[PDB]
Amino acid sequence: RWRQQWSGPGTTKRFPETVLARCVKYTEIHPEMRHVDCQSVWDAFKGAFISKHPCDITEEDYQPLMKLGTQTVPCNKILLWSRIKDLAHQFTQVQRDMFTLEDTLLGYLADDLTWCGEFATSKINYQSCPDWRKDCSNNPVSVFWKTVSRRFAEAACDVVHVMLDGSRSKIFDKDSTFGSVEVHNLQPEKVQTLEAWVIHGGREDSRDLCQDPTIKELESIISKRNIQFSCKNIYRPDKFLQ
Repeated sequence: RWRQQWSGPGTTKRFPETVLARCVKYTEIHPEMRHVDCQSVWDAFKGAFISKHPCDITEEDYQPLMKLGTQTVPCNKILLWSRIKDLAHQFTQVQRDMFTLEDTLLGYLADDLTWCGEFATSKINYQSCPDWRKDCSNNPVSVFWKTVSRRFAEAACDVVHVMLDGSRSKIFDKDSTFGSVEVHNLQPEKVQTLEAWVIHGGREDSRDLCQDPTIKELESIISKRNIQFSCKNIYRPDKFLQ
């Protein structure tokens, strides 16, 4: 017909199968979400982006999926992260009472996947999906992750932790979901402290990264939002205390 070709990779192959299997396994190992009808949430997920131009997806498109995947997690044991998902998921795996976004149903469903649809048809596009900088920044994956990260940050309370990679050029990057969505959606009425865990890395060059200019910038941001800021250098990543 008039198919749109994009500069980014297509939908992950076996995407419906993978999403349904992930939902099954999650409801298995997370009994607090056993009330979930997985076929219905997959229907909501696919209805979010099917038969819609991939560059005009909005948060409301994902609203039905957000309701079937509502998950009130203990708000005082939320672990945010940025650019160190390996170590963050290791921590939540060895200290199984704390949650990352990927430990919730929707994050576990969509983690490491790619998906988009077509405007003229109702089939999932497996050939290409929009590139964020070359095609369009608001696509099914972008809108989904922004929406879910906003709702996950808004649900946090008491002391909220964030894991950060100290080996990055920008330990705190404004152009990340944590910097562009999560820090701005922590509720001052529920959160009193954001605690950064700056994980150390780089064979040599291990000083006090809590004095890094990006950490001071994050501190001023969270302070202007009337939330206390906490920062702790982590020199070697011993989850073997845990």
